[PDB]
Amino acid sequence: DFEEKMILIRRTARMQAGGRRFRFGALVVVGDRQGRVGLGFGKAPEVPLAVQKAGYYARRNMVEVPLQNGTIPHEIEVEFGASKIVLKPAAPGTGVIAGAVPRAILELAGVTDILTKELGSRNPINIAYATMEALRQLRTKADVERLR
Amino acid sequence: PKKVLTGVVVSDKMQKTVTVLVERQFPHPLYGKVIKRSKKYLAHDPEEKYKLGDVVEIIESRPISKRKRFRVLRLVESGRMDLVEKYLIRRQNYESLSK
Amino acid sequence: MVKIRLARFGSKHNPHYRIVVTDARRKRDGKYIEKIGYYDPRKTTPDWLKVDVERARYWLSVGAQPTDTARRLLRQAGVFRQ
Amino acid sequence: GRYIGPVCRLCRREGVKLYLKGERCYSPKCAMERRPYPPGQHGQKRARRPSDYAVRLREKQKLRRIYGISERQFRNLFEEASKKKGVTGSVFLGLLESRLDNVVYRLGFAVSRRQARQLVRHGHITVNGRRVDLPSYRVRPGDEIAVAEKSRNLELIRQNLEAMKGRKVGPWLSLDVEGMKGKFLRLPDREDLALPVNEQLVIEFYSR
Amino acid sequence: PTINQLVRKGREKVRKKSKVPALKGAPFRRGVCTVVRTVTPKKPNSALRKVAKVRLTSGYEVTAYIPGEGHNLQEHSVVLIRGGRVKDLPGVRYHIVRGVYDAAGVKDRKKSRSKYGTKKPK
Amino acid sequence: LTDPIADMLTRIRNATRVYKESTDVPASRFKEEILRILAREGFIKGYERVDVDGKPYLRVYLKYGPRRQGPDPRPEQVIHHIRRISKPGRRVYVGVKEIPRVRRGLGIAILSTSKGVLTDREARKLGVGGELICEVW
RNA sequence: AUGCGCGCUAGGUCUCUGGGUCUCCUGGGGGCCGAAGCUAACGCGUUAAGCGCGCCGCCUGGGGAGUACGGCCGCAAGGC
RNA sequence: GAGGAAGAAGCCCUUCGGGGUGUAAACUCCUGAACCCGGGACGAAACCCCCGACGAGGGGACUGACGGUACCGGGGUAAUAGCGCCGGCCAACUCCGUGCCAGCAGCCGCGGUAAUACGGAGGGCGCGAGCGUUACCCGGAUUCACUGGGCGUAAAGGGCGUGUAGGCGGCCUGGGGCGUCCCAUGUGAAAGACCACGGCUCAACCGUGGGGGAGCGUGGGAUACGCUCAGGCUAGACGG
RNA sequence: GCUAGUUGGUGGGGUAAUGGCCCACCAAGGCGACGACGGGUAGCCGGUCUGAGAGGAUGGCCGGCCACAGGGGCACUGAG
Ligand code: SF4
Repeated sequence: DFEEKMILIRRTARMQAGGRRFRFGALVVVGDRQGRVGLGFGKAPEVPLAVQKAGYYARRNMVEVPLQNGTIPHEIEVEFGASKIVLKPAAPGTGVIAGAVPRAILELAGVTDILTKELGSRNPINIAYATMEALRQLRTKADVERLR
Repeated sequence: PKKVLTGVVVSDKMQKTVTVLVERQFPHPLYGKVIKRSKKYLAHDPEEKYKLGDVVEIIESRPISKRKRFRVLRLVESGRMDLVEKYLIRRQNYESLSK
Repeated sequence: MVKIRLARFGSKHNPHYRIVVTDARRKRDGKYIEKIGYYDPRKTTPDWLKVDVERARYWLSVGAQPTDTARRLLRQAGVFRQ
Repeated sequence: GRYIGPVCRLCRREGVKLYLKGERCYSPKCAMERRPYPPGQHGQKRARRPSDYAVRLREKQKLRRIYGISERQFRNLFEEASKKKGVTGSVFLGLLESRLDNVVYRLGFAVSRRQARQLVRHGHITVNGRRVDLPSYRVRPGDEIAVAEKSRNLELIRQNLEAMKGRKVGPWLSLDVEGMKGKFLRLPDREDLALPVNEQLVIEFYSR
Repeated sequence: PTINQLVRKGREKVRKKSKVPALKGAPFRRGVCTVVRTVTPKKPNSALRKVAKVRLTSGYEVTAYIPGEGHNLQEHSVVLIRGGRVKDLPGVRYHIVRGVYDAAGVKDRKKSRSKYGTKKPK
Repeated sequence: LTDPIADMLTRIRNATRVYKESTDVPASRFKEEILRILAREGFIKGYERVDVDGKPYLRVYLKYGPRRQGPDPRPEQVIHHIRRISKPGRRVYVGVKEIPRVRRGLGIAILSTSKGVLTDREARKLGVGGELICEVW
């Protein structure tokens, strides 16, 4: 299976004749706590539909991350538009030190000892994309050693 | 040890006294850039032989005058008026900063 | 005169002293010159008195003036056992 | 000081059968048995989705209330635990398992950590001969703890040893029923501890 | 900025204007009630804000807010003030501590009783 | 021109991004050692001194990852990052106890020393500091 | 509404101005579309808003107000 | 403290069924804060005297405000809890009262008749002999961005050249070795901070010892970089 | 823009002692955009709080230094 969290659930509203008709968007994260994470962002006319839909995207948008003793092989910083995220490995006694959004993410990757910091825009969607992208860039020592 | 500095003769209008511009580099304490701060010392030239534009070594000493506490340890170089000019330019520009 | 005396450290009702060569007119807890040994008046610890014999032997040689309660300990430390 | 009010409800509030009384901990009259839901007027109602803070809050409130320690002393120990090296979780735990009454209760001399304080706080136990009554005392490894000889004649302590006539003790300890004595062998390990807690959460509760 | 600029000028550290000039800069500052009256707050709110103008021992004479329900206040009432401006009132940047020198605790109060200066019931 | 080194760096970075096979730089005995470092550190396919119009250049042969399945087939850049540290605007000098652990070791930090140009692994190996050139990964 | 200088980074096209060996190439300017990249987006994109470096100017919420005051300049308007 | 109802009472909510208050209580047993008694210090060995020898050294005795205090023994009672909050931030929700009034508020804002946002009650939550408010510093604020910001339109490119100071600066090769690094080294007081251990029945507190520790002085070394000086080059620049 | 004991020199007086510290005389010097002088502010430091750190604030107690002792000036004795 996979574990899953409803990170963000916002309602957007488009105006038209008659007035505002709403739509729900949802950030949903899905992982195994073993390096696998999926950032689902489904939107639909209703919460359970979007959430159900959102997790569906996450399961297909999975990405496995190279954990190392509960942390990451190196710190990283991703500029996702205005969201500037900074993550940083830590000792096994440290724990996860993050805003709610990425903490929710890394707690599903299996990460349990990580120092982070959100700079720039803290838009939870954009934050999440930078997080999933940063996880998409991590590399073990052997990987780079293979590259060189 | 007595402090030893090396600057250029930038003024000798005073009897037995010459003005030595001491330039010292050092990193900025916060911005890490190495900056050049100059300084003028009125070393005691008892013979008034060191002339203008002469790179010399001055040394800490017992206070000769209110403004003097250094003597020329020895000459280092002469004919360095180019340095003196840059000083003269600086004090010259001060006229352009009035109101 | 540069003297040798015990300054009070520790806390209320827990005296701890430093046999220390120091100028006389300093306050008794001010800046001393050389901590040349501590002292447990209450003897709570086994090695409740450890003083360097030689340095007192040095400072005495150079003109030290230990107070009686100090010289009580140097002899008790055996610095004078010559 | 220590918590003094009703104690079943903390489990009902925590929603987990933490052990706080001894017998009624294990009775079918356990409050977790009959009403396994939070106390109060809104108790039975549909539990809402807990926030991150609430979860981590419940964790610390879970662990902390396991030991009755003040928030301060719990917090004080954390920084001391935090300043030390290694996995701060287990380090922070062993100190918690290094408390005098906790070692007492863990040694089985009391049917409840709350009651164990009474033994400590009433001087009914000596630490390596020294009759210590600091409930917050830290028992180091290889230390001997036994009932006061005057406390030896006490029947409740007998009743506790009556229970420990065949009951066992955690691997970091060593007990003598007939001697009424115990020895703290080593730092209790995280694996050794059966604490129903994700202290990792409790770490982050002080990371905020 | 270029490093040479930061060396030539450097970052301009910014200070903060103290929001409570009257305290200056003490935590509390006693004063005497001069004009004990009411005020209608600005929009959107709508009410009769009990506002007093008090002169401080610090020489100033400013309007503070009167919390609670009802009050024994009046002109020439010795009063200790504190606190920050009520938002929905114009420039009423100080409170009047209930329980100090004239500010009798709100009678019949039962909640937040440490605020408003009420003694616990028997 | 202000700093050739950052230029040769950026010449790499630009050449890296558009996936050039190699590039060239106006040669210099200083740069030549840096290039030796990256080749010695598997950061490049190597280099070679060449001339262009009577001006010696350096055909820096870049090394790339493999072609990547999915939307972007572009191979993953071997040099994910290259950034001059000590700049002409602000020089930087490192003691032994401040030579950074660039990227937890996956990166590197080339830095000039009185013992010549070296990597941070080398400097702590020799326990020496110097002007810190650039972090790379 | 884009300070300057320099370097590198697909291209296509139009245009003006030189050189050549005149299919084409080589240069210097002026537009258009666009790779990578950048960008909040709009769009920028070898005439960067990309990648870098050196230097200077400048911003630190809106209004209050480019006003007050002061100072300088100005015949004045007024300017800084 | 333990046991202690499918759960007293009261109160509150109610779908009228019951539920919460809650093992909470009462209740039984257990201990013993207090308190009573008695004993009761360390801190105090010196100065001093004698012997020695007016030395080393040895012997004698004196002195305690704290304080009859800590502390120890024996006996010994079940013996204070309050405060803030409960829309969201942020943890904890209903009823009643009021009805843009009263009031609350740090921001968002709540209040115009059913208010989880005001007042009361019940419940609950956070702390606990404390609990809040105010004042102020830092943080959050990467919101003065050195680390670690920006300027086409959000605030920001000066109207533009020229150039002063200043800043910065091509290749190669040497020399000095200035910054630069490194080593040794003195200093970097004590106390504080860290570490280890120890004494206070623990902790606070204190003691001991170790470590450090930017910075500077001192001597030595290196020359990659920048600097300086010297000599050459043509890729920049200028010129013809 | 500041500065005429003002910068320096000579000689002298004073000093435990250098010193324009003071004095007489001679010269015109010295200070300043690397921010003089002016104003405002302030006891300084080890440290303390805060912070990831950088850094920011802070200097209560404690330890060191300085200044003051109703406000000003002045010396005497004195090793001080
Ligand atoms: S277990 Fe039984 S006794 Fe222990 S706490 Fe939960 S309810 Fe109270």
